[PDB]
Amino acid sequence: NDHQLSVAELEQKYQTSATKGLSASLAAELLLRDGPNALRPPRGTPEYVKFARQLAGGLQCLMWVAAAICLIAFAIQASEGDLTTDDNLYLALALIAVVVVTGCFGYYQEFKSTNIIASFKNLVPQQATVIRDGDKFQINADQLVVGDLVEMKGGDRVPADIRILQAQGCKVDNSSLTGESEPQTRSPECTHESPLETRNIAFFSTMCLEGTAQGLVVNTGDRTIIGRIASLASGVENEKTPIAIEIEHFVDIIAGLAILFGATFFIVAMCIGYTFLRAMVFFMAIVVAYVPEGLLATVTVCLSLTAKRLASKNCVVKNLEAVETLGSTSVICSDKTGTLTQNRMTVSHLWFDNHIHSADTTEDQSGQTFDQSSETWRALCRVLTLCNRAAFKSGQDAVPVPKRIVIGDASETALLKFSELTLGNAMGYRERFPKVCEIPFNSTNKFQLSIHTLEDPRDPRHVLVMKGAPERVLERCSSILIKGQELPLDEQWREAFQTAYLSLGGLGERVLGFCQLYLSEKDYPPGYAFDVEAMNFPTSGLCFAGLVSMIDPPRATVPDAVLKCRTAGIRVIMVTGDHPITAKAIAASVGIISEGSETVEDIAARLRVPVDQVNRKDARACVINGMQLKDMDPSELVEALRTHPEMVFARTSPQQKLVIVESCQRLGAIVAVTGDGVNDSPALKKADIGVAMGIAGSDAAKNAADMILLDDNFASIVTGVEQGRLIFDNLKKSIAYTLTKNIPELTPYLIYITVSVPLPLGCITILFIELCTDIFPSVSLAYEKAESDIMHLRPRNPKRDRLVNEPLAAYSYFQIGAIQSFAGFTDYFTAMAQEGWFPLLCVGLRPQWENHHLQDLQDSYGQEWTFGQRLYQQYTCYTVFFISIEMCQIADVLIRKTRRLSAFQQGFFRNRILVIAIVFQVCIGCFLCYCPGMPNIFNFMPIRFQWWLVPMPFSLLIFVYDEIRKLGVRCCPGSWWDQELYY
Amino acid sequence: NPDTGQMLGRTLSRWVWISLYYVAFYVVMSGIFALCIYVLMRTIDPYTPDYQDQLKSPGVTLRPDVYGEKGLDISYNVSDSTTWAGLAHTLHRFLAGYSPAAQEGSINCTSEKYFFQESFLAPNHTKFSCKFTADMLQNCSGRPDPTFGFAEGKPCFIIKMNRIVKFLPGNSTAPRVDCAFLDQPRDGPPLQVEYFPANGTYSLHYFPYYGKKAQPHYSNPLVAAKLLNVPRNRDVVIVCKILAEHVSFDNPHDPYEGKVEFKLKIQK
Ligand SMILES: CCCCCCCC/C=C\CCCCCCCC(=O)OC[C@H](COP(=O)(O)OCC[N+](C)(C)C)OC(=O)CCCCCCC/C=C\CCCCCCCC
Ligand SMILES: CCCCCCCC/C=C\CCCCCCCC(=O)OC[C@H](COP(=O)(O)OCC[N+](C)(C)C)OC(=O)CCCCCCC/C=C\CCCCCCCC
Ligand SMILES: CCCCCCCC/C=C\CCCCCCCC(=O)O[C@H](COC(=O)CCCCCCC/C=C/CCCCCCCC)COP(=O)(O)OCC[N+](C)(C)C
Ligand SMILES: CC(C)CCC[C@@H](C)[C@H]1CC[C@H]2[C@@H]3CC=C4C[C@@H](O)CC[C@]4(C)[C@H]3CC[C@]12C
Ligand SMILES: CNCc1ccc(OCc2cc(Cl)ccc2OCc2ccccc2)cc1
Ligand SMILES: *[C@@H]1O[C@H](CO)[C@@H](O)[C@H](O)[C@H]1NC(C)=O
Ligand SMILES: *[C@@H]1O[C@H](CO)[C@@H](O)[C@H](O)[C@H]1NC(C)=O
Ligand SMILES: *[C@@H]1O[C@H](CO)[C@@H](O)[C@H](O)[C@H]1NC(C)=O
Ligand SMILES: [Mg+2]
Repeated sequence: NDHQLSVAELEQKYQTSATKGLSASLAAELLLRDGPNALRPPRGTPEYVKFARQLAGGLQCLMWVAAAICLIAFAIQASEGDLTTDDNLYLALALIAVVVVTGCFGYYQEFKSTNIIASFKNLVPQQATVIRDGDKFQINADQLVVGDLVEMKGGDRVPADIRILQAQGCKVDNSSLTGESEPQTRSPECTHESPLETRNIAFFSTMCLEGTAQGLVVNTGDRTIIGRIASLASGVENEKTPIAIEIEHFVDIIAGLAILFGATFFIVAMCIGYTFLRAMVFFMAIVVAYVPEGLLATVTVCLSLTAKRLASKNCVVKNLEAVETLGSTSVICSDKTGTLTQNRMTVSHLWFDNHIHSADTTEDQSGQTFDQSSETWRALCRVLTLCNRAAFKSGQDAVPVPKRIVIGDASETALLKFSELTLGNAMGYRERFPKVCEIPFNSTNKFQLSIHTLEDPRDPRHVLVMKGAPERVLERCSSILIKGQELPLDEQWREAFQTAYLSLGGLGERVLGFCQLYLSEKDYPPGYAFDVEAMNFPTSGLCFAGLVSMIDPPRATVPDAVLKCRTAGIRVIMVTGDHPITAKAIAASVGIISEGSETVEDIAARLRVPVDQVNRKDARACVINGMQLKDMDPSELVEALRTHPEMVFARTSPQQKLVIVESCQRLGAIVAVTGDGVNDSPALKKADIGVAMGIAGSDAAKNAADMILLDDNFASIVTGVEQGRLIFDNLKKSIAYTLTKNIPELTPYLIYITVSVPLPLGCITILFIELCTDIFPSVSLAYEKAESDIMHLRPRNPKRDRLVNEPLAAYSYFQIGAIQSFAGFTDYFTAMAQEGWFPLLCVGLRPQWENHHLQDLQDSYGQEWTFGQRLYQQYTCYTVFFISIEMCQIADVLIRKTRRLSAFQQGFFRNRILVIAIVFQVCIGCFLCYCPGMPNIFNFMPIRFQWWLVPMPFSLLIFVYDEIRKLGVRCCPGSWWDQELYY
Repeated sequence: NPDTGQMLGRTLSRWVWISLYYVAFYVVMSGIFALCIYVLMRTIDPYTPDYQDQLKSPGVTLRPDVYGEKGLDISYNVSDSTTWAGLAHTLHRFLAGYSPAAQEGSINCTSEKYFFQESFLAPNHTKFSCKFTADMLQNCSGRPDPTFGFAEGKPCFIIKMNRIVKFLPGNSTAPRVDCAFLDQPRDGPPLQVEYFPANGTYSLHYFPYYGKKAQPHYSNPLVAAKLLNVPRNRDVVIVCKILAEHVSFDNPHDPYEGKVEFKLKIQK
């Protein structure tokens, strides 16, 4: 394209001038023809649309349907003949209010997260230098058009996609756009065929680090590379979260059970002489009854508590559903530059005394240092400190050395920070050796030189320090400083040097050679006139000091975080735009490639055979570059992914990152993506959960992400995985607890319709159970500790391991809720008989009992009752059934603390929140029972003490039965009992 | 999910074992529930209820009981006999259970005092109940007037108190029925009533009630209120209260506790 074309071939497509630029009129016409040089802002979404999205979801839709059914049944009953139909209105209002309040809470969570994240986004106007009809003036960046001749210098952001016409030592920072970590040279010569790998193209939004450059604007606005990436990210659709899928599966289970029960009892009501309309109303009532009211609030509160715990560790989720995806994650596709690494060149290895040392590269310097007690080291440190022009910006003392801002090149910055960390007071050491001559780095010499004076006044010798490319230095330096002695080069030092240089290069590191040469007093006395244009000073026969290599090193917590993720069964794949050698070296450093793992190239090198001769099954590690990936079909990509457990993708475009994520998801995996730059925004959007760095992350990446690491701490991924697994287990427990009580709320109504006993439980007291007494105990189960080493387990199978499954539903409903129903009916019949109504008289009593025209109905003793007195007795039955359910739910919350361990093992009082929730539940029950006015406000009665005691043996039975079940599970793993009775 | 080999994700043999487990579980739970009910009924006293929390004051009912849409509403036409034929039939059917043939199981009662019985000295291990016969209602007994005064415009209303085991209304004087206009006619005079038995009292020897097992022949004492100055072609509200020391009629949530309130309209 524009980079493969010549200056003659160009300068006519855009009607411009390589020397004079564009005419002003033509620039105006082009600024009309195309848009301003900027990216269109995202369409966004109105705040009311964002709020309305919170009202959707599987559980919300089930509740909306239930409310609609309530209203339709109300219409039928009111249109036929029926009074006392306020229960339908109460249920519909409760459902709608829960949905709306939960939506408001989720909207508040999203608003808070968005504000916290956007507080890190600032705004600065952008201006550019342009040349038109020979003039040169500073114009706004969005005013530029295609064909504009522009000027760039060090420290200025590149204003558009530019084909470089002339350059003088120009280097750019492409780390956000590509994966490249080192500064890249821009030259006016084409060096590749892809525009993303050629040195004659500068990219919009990148930073010019040093030097000057001129060129023509060849792409603008959304047609730039970053604009194309943004457009690609816009076309990626965000799929539903694993937790949302689990909730939808749970809704399917609930709907199936509701329909089955409703149809069965519709048939029963037909068989016992009800009309079709009444039986249909009964079916609708049962279907609505199976829909839990407070479960949505409980789930939302649990997710919010997990989000609060994560935010305590500077890990912010943009939506509540994202707090579980890491727990479900089986594959992590991680970006390298800026995500696994610090995106900052740092001294890593030093070769002196015929040995390769290792420097501390951690940003907090909490690492392993090297031996700094050698004469060769004390000379090498002096050389690298003196032969350096970099300088810190003033006013930096409390800022740590790695994060301090310095003025100079990346290599000189790394050398200066290394001097400050190892020697200390590099500025003082440099000023104590005054400089009398200096030669800057140039493309021909490929070295930098300077002559200084020694600190001690006794010594008049001038020290010469030289820094440059390793071979361009070793061509000089006939002597070498070994163990504090100046040895000559006997073809053995020249091969040790070559081996060290090749090893450092193969470690993906940039190497510099250092040397010194003290000047004799006779030949160069003090006051000697050193001339840079005469080369009077000696430039050969120096004393080689050592090699220093630099790399963009991993963040401090990254290697241990990767190790923990792999221990948790999670596959970690590096996907980077950087070069394969650096990518492989970093992958080995951070544990993505294990010690001893080899690629096919490594196996071939060891076995002295061609690559195709080896077996790809023997190679655990694999490195695939973007060019190989482009010629790879999905079948072969899947084959490579399955064949090589430790995988590195290098030279990977944003589209190719998207393709890799899509392939991993197509294999059935739940995929997490961690990235920082614009090049991983599409992959971040496509991932099941996108994680972006907060400090290092670009705006596009943070917008695409679901989770933001504010402090750029990668171990927060491990924290997220642990919290996700814990919240999955605890949500399972909380849901089982919530579902248990639905059966004792429904069975009294079924008995009321079919057997015609006086109503044992009212709609108001059911609402109190659902929304006031059990929400706090259900939420308190979110504080349960893990029952095993949750971080040594494999990720759950998404197809088989469901949040709510058949054993959980069947146990919670038809064993525990059945016991609770029996307790409730025992208390019901006790309270009825002790007040004069025997059970057999209760059977079939409903029409007379509810008849407003009967004011002397006889009880079992022949006593005559008014309707009001019978109604107060009915409220007493409501209260005893309520208290039975509450007493059994205390034991239920006790047994839901664990799924396998005993309550004695886990601890009864370890969950202080659970203990407080139990106390609060009992207190609210007592308040409802014995507050004055309750019989006529909420229809709760001041029941006698013995009706508190009746359900207690049933609660004890619940606890004992669950303990025996879990003991059977623990003692007989793999048995029929474990397969059928464990949830 | 359904398949020949593994039906609903479970083999046929496994379905047998899981169904057997659930059957055993429900049989055990039903047995526990039946045991609890058996223990309850073994601890229940057959003659006296354990508690009377909702029966602190007796309800009051009225015959003939005709309801509108908010309570009792009686409306007929002295000219048109078919309007009160149903009312007089209701009164006749209610008083059928107070004939001497229906009262053969009770004994004569004259003490005018609490019939406290601490032993089972009646036949078949019961306690004595005292007779109440229709002729105690004099003109409102259905003879010699089979219309109960509805034809003449002075209808009889039978007022009966709900019976409560061992309840005592108070022995300083017999409990008494008092009927009056709820809101007195600003033009007409106050309600004039003639009561049968005289003074509208329930004799104290009908109390206490010992329940249906001890007194299977018990009959609630009755008071007949003959209303004598009801205006014609006009809605009136009548309230009949029970006057006794232990009977209260101030319950805002039960309008039948201690009193009965009906609407009355007599057309000419
Ligand atoms: C309808 C219900 C009404 C009543 C609701 C609660 C009212 C207030 C009652 C209690 C508040 C907390 C009192 C704490 C006192 C004990 C002192 C303590 O030592 O505790 C401090 C806790 C420490 O944590 P930990 O050691 O327990 O964690 C261990 C488990 N690990 C590490 C795995 C997470 O600090 C924390 O937990 C964070 C702060 C406390 C949060 C837990 C309390 C529950 C709050 C909200 C949930 C209820 C929502 C209400 C209904 C909403 C419907 C939409
Ligand atoms: C999925 C499987 C569900 C199974 C549910 C349970 C099925 C069996 C339940 C009831 C059927 C009858 C069997 C139980 C009979 C009760 C036990 C018993 O032998 O008692 C003895 C009494 C007779 O004594 P008496 O009065 O002559 O003595 C008077 C003594 N003196 C005079 C001193 C007071 O016999 C009686 O009361 C008979 C009256 C008992 C029945 C009352 C009405 C029950 C209706 C509905 C309750 C259902 C609850 C279901 C909860 C779980 C749902 C999942
Ligand atoms: C875990 C922390 C627990 C902290 C303590 C809980 C709060 C305690 C505060 C107040 C309770 C006492 C004051 C209210 C009762 C007197 C009002 C009244 O009048 O009740 C009277 C009955 O009283 C009694 O039988 C004696 C008192 C017993 C009260 C029940 C016990 C409540 C305690 C529950 C805690 C259970 C804990 C163990 C299980 C859970 C373990 C985790 C009702 O009169 P009646 O039915 O005869 O009238 C009927 C006539 N009619 C209807 C016209 C009014
Ligand atoms: C017969 C009455 C008492 C009810 C049935 C009792 C139930 C709970 C008992 C009796 C027979 C038992 C089964 C006997 C056979 C098998 C198959 C074996 O591979 C695992 C145990 C298992 C699955 C048992 C499960 C529990 C069981 C079904
Ligand atoms: C967790 N679910 C709570 C829950 C449990 C049980 C239940 O029973 C139905 C029911 C009970 C009572 Cl007391 C009164 C009225 C009732 O239905 C009225 C009705 C409602 C919808 C359609 C048609 C009719 C209802 C909700
Ligand atoms: C019924 O009462 C009305 C007055 O409300 C009267 O006109 C009519 O004659 C009475 N009935 C008969 C059939 O006499
Ligand atoms: C009951 O006593 C009354 C009044 O003495 C009497 O008229 C009546 O005959 C007695 N009952 C009998 C024996 O039928
Ligand atoms: C009841 O009938 C008697 C005669 O049998 C009579 O003296 C008395 O006045 C009548 N009372 C009324 C109001 O009918
Ligand atoms: Mg990056």
